[PDB]
Amino acid sequence: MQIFVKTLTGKTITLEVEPSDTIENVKAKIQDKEGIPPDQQRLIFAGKQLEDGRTLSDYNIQKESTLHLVLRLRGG
Amino acid sequence: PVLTRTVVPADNSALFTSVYYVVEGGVLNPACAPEMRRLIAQIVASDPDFYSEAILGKTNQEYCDWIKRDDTWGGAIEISILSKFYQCEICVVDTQTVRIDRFGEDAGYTKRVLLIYDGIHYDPLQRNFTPPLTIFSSNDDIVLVQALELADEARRRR
Repeated sequence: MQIFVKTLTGKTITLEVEPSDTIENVKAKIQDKEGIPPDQQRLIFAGKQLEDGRTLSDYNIQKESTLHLVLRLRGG
Repeated sequence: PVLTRTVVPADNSALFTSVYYVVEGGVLNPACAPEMRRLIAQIVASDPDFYSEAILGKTNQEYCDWIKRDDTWGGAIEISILSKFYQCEICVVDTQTVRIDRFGEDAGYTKRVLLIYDGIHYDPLQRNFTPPLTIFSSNDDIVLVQALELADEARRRR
């Protein structure tokens, strides 16, 4: 199953996975690809934030669907 | 030439002050922050489809009041917005993982500015030689490497 992830920077990341991986494990595969720490990631799909400890396809995420990465990076 | 960090106050507005400093040519002024906050809310309010509750984390109006506060931190949302506004590539180098996040990499702008992030605070980066250089060619990839070295030297220190 192949998905696309569009980041805040504009980059479109294509992630190789299966519809029974944890969201915290998606953040693990994302970190193996972009070096972004999972504790800075916020995954979102279909106007809904994805919660850790849950599988994809639980929210109708099919192959060739587009999910969203929002970096936190708050700093003052 | 050498890449250096310029220290801006950690008064909750460091992101705004750091951005202002590098787009404006090496101008340090923590007063730009309210109008920079006001711009942001202005942009976010004008498109509640793109800046929905999911993307933001709060509701679109709730977020606009939040970012207007003087004690609330800017993050990647503000960077992305500012990037589009200043028509610039804002590159953020992390001291914690020594990595670069290029905001606006997909637009093809003619300039890029560099910020340094340590998890709670932003500082701006500049070149020294003669006034400092803060804006660079988006084809200048030596500053990218120069910043990494800088960030990693920081990382060592911690």
